Amino acid sequence: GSRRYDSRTTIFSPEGRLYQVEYALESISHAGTAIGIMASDGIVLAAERKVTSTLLEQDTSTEKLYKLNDKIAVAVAGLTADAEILINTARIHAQNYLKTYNEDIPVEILVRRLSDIKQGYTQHGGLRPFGVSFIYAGYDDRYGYQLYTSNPSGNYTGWKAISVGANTSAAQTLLQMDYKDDMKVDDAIELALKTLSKTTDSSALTYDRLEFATIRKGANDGEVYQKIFKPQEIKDILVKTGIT
Amino acid sequence: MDIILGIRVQDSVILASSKAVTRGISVLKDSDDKTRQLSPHTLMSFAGEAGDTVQFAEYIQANIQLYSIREDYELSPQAVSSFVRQELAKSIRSRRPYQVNVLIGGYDKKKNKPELYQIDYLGTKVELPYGAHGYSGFYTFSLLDHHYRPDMTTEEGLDLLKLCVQELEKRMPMDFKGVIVKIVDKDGIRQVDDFQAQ
Amino acid sequence: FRNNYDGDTVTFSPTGRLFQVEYALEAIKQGSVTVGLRSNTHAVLVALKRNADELSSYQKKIIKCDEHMGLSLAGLAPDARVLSNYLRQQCNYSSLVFNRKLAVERAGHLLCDKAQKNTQSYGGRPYGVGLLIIGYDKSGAHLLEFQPSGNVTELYGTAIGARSQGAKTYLERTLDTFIKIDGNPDELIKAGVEAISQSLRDESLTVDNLSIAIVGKDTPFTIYDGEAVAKYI
Amino acid sequence: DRGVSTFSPEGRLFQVEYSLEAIKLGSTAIGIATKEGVVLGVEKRATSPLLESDSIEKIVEIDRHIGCAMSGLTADARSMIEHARTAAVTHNLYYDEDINVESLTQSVCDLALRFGEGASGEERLMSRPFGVALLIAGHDADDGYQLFHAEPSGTFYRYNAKAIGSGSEGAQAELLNEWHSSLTLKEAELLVLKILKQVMEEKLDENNAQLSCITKQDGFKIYDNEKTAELIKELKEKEAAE
Amino acid sequence: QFNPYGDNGGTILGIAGEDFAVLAGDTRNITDYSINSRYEPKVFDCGDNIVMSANGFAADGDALVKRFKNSVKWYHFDHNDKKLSINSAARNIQHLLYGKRF
Amino acid sequence: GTGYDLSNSVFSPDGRNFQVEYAVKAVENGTTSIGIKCNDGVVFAVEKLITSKLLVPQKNVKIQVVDRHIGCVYSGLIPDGRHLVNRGREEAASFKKLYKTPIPIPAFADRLGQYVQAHTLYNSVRPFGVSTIFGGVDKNGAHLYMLEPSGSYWGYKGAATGKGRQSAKAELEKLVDHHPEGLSAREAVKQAAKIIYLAHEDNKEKDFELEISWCSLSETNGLHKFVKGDLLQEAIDFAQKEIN
Amino acid sequence: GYDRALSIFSPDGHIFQVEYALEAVKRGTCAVGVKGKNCVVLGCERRSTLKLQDTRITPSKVSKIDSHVVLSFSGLNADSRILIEKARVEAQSHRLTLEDPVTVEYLTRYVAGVQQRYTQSGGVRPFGVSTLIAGFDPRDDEPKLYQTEPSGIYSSWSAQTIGRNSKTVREFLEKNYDRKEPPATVEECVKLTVRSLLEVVQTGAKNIEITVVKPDSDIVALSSEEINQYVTQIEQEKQEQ
Amino acid sequence: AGYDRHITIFSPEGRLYQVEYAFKATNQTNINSLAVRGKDCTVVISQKKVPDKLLDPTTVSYIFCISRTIGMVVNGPIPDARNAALRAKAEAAEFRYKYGYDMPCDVLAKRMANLSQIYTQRAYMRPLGVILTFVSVDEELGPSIYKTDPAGYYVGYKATATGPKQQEITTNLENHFKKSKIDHINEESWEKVVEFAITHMIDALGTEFSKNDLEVGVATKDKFFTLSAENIEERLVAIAEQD
Amino acid sequence: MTDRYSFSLTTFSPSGKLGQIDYALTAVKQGVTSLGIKATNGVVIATEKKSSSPLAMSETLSKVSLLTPDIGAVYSGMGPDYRVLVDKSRKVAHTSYKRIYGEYPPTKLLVSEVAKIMQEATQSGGVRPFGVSLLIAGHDEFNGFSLYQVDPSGSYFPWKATAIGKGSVAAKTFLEKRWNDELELEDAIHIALLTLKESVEGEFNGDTIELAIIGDENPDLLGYTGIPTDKGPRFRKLTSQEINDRLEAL
Repeated sequence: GSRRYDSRTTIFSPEGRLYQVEYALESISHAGTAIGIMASDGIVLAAERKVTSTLLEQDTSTEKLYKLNDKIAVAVAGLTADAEILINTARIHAQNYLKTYNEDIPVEILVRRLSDIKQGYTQHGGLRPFGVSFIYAGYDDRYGYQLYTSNPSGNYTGWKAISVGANTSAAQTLLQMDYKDDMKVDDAIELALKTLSKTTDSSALTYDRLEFATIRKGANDGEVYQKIFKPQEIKDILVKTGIT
Repeated sequence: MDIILGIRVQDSVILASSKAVTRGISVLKDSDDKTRQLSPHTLMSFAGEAGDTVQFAEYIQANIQLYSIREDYELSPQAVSSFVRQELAKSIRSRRPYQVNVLIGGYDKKKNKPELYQIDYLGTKVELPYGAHGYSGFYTFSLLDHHYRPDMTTEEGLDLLKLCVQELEKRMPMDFKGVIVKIVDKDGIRQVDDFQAQ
Repeated sequence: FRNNYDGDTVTFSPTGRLFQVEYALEAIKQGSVTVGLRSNTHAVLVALKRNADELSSYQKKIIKCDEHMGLSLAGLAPDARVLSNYLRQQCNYSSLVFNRKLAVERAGHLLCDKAQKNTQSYGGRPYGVGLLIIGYDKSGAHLLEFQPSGNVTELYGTAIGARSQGAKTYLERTLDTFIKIDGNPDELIKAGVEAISQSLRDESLTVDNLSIAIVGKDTPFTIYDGEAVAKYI
Repeated sequence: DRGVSTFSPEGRLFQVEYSLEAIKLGSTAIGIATKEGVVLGVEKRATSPLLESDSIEKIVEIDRHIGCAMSGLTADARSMIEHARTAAVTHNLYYDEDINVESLTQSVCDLALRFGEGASGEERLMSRPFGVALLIAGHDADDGYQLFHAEPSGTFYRYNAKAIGSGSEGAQAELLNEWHSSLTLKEAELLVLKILKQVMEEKLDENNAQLSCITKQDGFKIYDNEKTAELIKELKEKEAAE
Repeated sequence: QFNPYGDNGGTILGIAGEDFAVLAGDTRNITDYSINSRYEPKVFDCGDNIVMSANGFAADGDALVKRFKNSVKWYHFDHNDKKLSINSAARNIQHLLYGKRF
Repeated sequence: GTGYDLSNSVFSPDGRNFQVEYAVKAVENGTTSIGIKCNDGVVFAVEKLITSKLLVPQKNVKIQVVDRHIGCVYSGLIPDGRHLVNRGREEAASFKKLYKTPIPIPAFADRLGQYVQAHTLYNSVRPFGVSTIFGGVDKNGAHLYMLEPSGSYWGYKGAATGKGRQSAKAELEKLVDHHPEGLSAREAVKQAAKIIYLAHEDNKEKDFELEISWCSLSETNGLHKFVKGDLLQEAIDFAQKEIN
Repeated sequence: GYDRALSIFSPDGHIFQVEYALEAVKRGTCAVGVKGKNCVVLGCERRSTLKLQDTRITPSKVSKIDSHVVLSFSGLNADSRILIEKARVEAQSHRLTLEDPVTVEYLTRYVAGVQQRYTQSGGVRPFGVSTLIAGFDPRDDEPKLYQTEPSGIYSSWSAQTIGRNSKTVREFLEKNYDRKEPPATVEECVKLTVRSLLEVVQTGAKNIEITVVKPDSDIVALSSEEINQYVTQIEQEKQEQ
Repeated sequence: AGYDRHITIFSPEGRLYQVEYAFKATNQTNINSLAVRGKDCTVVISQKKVPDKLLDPTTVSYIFCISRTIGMVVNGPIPDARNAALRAKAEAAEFRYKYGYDMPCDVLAKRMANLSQIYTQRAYMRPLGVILTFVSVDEELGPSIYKTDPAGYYVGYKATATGPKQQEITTNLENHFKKSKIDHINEESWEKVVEFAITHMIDALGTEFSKNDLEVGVATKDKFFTLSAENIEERLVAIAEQD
Repeated sequence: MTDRYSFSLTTFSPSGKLGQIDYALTAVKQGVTSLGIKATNGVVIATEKKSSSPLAMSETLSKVSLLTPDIGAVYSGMGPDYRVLVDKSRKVAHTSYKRIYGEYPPTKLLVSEVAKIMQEATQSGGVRPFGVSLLIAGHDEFNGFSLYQVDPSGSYFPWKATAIGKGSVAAKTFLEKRWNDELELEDAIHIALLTLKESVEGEFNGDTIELAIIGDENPDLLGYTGIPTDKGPRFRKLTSQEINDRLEAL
């Protein structure tokens, strides 16, 4: 029969581990770094563009920061292609919730469904897991600003500051060294840029190799706003934080 | 039909519902409660076809309780009413539709306001100060159109109700065996066990 | 060698063999002996029922499929159930639809084809039981030997199971004698019991150890056990 | 690897065999039949002192005249019990009569070989065989009191006395000598209680052991701790008696 | 339109004695004003000393008897030739019938 | 590498299908059977080994009929052969049902061919362990065919397969050369009984029973029928005589 | 589609995939439950491999199946969600069809069944989770504590622990809990639980979370303080000697 | 890991061995074939080797009539040859039924090619050990030759050859066209084009043929037919009276 | 029968790689070179028609295909895989867009669709990834012109210019030098022909080079008149002749 070529992507190791999940994480470890820092008045998402060129069109590019809702966004680390299949089902789940309840989907609810989908490939189907880890940055009126992270295993947790992808150990330590609860958005923005700047495997941290997004509640309005920075925007903020 | 009335005053919603259950020639019961609590601050009255009526209400109940447990949070009335309108709008175009009309009354602990929703078996939903299903509306809407004020107190509202129940016993053909009243407010849902002479 | 070609039934060995099927056949040889023989008027089955402890019972070896047909088994008892049960339906279908008794020759063809299906598709497993079917139809008495491979054969007599060769030889020898035991069941049954005791060794056939089945001209396939088989031991 | 429904060169089904091994590692279970009823006994076997020993159910009721004891992977027995119970109640709904003990047994055995990844015989969906054996005991108007041994192989035998589980091989030997067609229910009760004491790693008491029986008059009943504790005492005494 | 049902007349009678019972029926089969047969048995011996008769629409009557007898056959196969009690037969027939309640 | 003979649809480096070849082993090892295409029909003959005196004579019949005008005989795994015939029977019924006309031997051939060829396409099935000789009379003549476990088949004047496969092929070729003008059905029957007796020398260890059937326009009315009684004894003698 | 038999027998009669499922449990954080005389308490530890978490939002370890029953676990987190959800739905369904909330014993037996099922169903691996289910039956005051594991086995305990170093904390409880006289107070029952966890938590005020369940849907989860206090008082018990 | 040679998945070099081994099976018949385009007809030549004397020569063939206008010649084992042929005939009939006009030779090729590409990507489907040469006189394209392989590749040709000695036949024609400077055989009648085909076959393979060593197919406007022993015998004589 | 390969044939290795996607990319590397360049008023894509026999007619084959009247594609890798992907691409542009909004999809989205197809061929049961990479170029009213590259992994990214296949490395470098954000379409066509010349061993003429452009609307290529808003396809494949004429000003 076919049993001969079956990798059995869904079994336990003698140590009670899930090979595929493990290996998929190993894959994610070589993915561009992404950090999520949650301040008191907003949230910040920043990621490093893996592999770039003089010819790469950056104004049209987006390989790590995706808008799911109007109040929820995600930073990706892993297989972009895999990420999209999941990103799209999330955008739909978001809309269904709205259509049914006539209210915006609570950040955690969207996160749990997405993580349940991953968990599935982990327990049945003989299919490989999604080589992806997410940092969800959203806001709702039941918990306000929230920062979540989910990985191939289908598990998710909340964070004040967190990073995924490559050099996470280094990034986490640096964050764990300078993060303060009373932080402000711009503070977070700086801590963010600086952390990357120190974990980067590249020479310097230029704007063309970055993606930036913030979820703030512009006082002169009263509504939370998502802003995914444009190349010229990242370039400015880059000079200001003193990285020129 | 049965008597299903609903009135939203200043800080609460009042639901009146006939206690009679007649089957053909005989009135089988005079103490029937045509209502289900969906959550600590959301009550739903219903009237319609013999089986559909309860099966739908309980089904809707089970789902809202499940959402509460799963989210450890209580869905706003508005949201609960949207879930219900959806369920009926599905039912209307299904194989054997639910013939049930409902009134949904709840207190939004976040907005700190009472809300009343009227939804029919077609999935028609509308928000109102006061509403009713069946023929009841026919004699009570003009009463309320006349004597209703948004800032009325629960007491004032309970009187306006007694006024309606009176007109209904006077002009309506059927003996509906009185009504069961319930109040929904910031503190929850309680029944006015003394209206049979209030 | 053999290790690389016996993982399932959908694989042929380089010499054109189907081991899984062959291992199945093995289950039969490991099974308790049973004998079958017929004349022109009757067909008989004789089986040696085996037991677990001395506190246990002697597992049944003979199953009736209809008023004119039945079989004895050697091997996986559960499979005999599945197969005899399938044969019962087929006997039943013939009655209900055509108001016709299923011919033994046809029952055999049906069995063969059912078995075969389980030796050419992935996922299946051959049956691990051997059957001796006797029956009286429009063309007289009949005896069939069914093997898990799918091969069903019509004989005058035969035996299957552990030490079966003893009885088979005795029959192969007594042929011209028993094939003529017409109008006398008790005699065909004795030639039956004798042939089977030719495969004994461990013990001697007792009353709650021996089992006889007989079908024929005016004899609806009936089974005999215990006290009933007394007059033959 | 090698199909779950593969045949060994000796003519056996690997999965079924391995299944029997897991059974040997199971708790002890003994059954004795007498013209006065059938007695079933099991070793609770608590993996800790904090474990409430009576939440350990290894003897269940199929019907009022049928009960069974289980040995081996017991979570597996759950669906077998449900099936057995349904089969018993169902037979009654359709024939307005009690299900014969053998047929109830035969019914359970029919689920046994229903396993594989595509076995060409029907729609046998169940990845592996059951890892538990059963002792079925009851009474019916056709063959009175009966004890049955049902295995993951799909076959079953009838016994006058039978023990399955970790101490079986020896305990069965005991029964071979002890049993006799004239035993009384009480005798069988003490005998079961005695054999459990011998094979048990623990000191037999009314908390890591449990009895029960089936009588035509009161049907299947499971002895509560007190009733058992006493029988245990009455056993120690007659033993020291010589 | 196609009418799946018909009427073949006939009448049956059953009386129970102290140690016996009788089940009788005429042997006429009709269709409207025509006689299909002056002799077409309607009462059958299903075995285990059980006599039966399903009267009304002959096609349905035979289908039922046939199905019941087939039930008695398997009852034997299943419960080692145990005799099917008259009351058990009764309960079984109730299921045969109600099985086609619609 | 190696192991190209463990799965049924795999091509070895030289482009073969070992499982199919092994299937042939099962065939060559079987009883010998032949077909002779005469001037207005075809004759089928087969060797039936008497494994013991216990086998009832004239019973375990091998030759099979498809519909009313087609005859089949095969060597190898018997159960496999019946399975093939059963499929031909439905295959034929299906054809007649829609086209009214009984199925032409040529068309029937390809029906069997496509079926068998199909069992060499997937590793979830095993190839047929039988080579089949079949044929009959149709709208335009008589046809003889032979189908190989690989799915291959061609039209023959004479055909043989099994243990005595070479003795026969030799004898058949002799007939072809000594009858450029054709052989009659009557003659093909006797000439067939001989070929079996001669091909039985590669199995001379066990005794055997002969079986012949024919489909002749002038002898059977284009219908398939077994040669029994007298005509059979006659051919039996004609062989017994020339065997000495 | 996919139906490969993943949980099968090996020569020694073991289902390795189920055993490996248990190993995943041994690795998960620790969880404990002790029943008092009028309540049941569940305590769980929180990993520290990383700390910069937002405990507000981060999913907690003790879940409510219904208003009178809770469930904590040890093993893979993702896998727990599937089990919790299934049991939550069964809770509502049972009310609807029987007009009466599930008993703790029942809700437990259901969860165990799901697990057992995943051990002999083709195409799926067993759940890398073991659970503790506690609460009070409807209109009953006697506390209930149950435990389930991948194999599908379950039973009730006076106190029990699962997870890493559960071997330790179990020993602690085995020689600190008397069935004769159970922690007659909600207070001393919460204490015996923190004490038992401290045996392995190694100073972790923010690493320990408690939840007390009382008869008639009275469930509440203590905050760091209420817990921290218990820790403080316990450390003095040691020093005062 | 080493099973990237048993099913159709990638090997480290980015190759699909099973596809390659399938190609290997195409030469199994040890028969060569070639096709050339006339001015308004297409001809296909193929060797025919009936060794056994018990065979009925009339039943042996690797040339198929897919439709009234499309003919196909197969280089490979016969069971895969017939599977491919049947599928093509069905695809032909269905196409007519659905679109109201006869399927064009190139299209049928593209369809069979895509069908092969699938066995290349799906693991449970093995490729077919055959190369398919389709020919006709398309109502829009004219004389056409389209060939497909187990890889799912296909293209049109001025002429083409397939088989063990494929390369000899190819270079031969290659030269003829390098010479003539035109993409076809400037001949009006098909008999002369059949003769040219047979001739160059002989020159390239360096062999003489009898009337039973060949198999010829011709595609003309609104019809594709195959020649009989005699039709060839007559064609063979013609080239003989030129040498 | 019945596809019993319901499991992934592409799984994760202990190192974290996805073998088949890797090997698939290797196959892309081996393939013939093909490139793309975005100008200010058009885009151009080209490759080499590497005839596989002088007897084969390279015209009866397109390496540069039309997806919609404003989107063209080209590849590097396995021809048959590209072929079926073009068909699937043309279909999905209809079934999932034109049939809903009554207008052809915009480059990014159609590209997004193709990517999804490939991604699934990376995780679905019993299949291997696609052994090709595509350079898709097109234009839509709200996005202007664009050029995307889609890999077997299912990933894709926008480019000002780029190349793939055999001499991609060399070609890329050469392009990075010549490209600027002020190129007119003709300039890019010229640059294209230049870049291509390096990767071409043998002949280099309009019969061995296949090139197409996404430029202005060709009303002359519409086929009908009388509908103001319908201005004609922007995608136009160049003719053998058109190529040579430029090869002279090379």
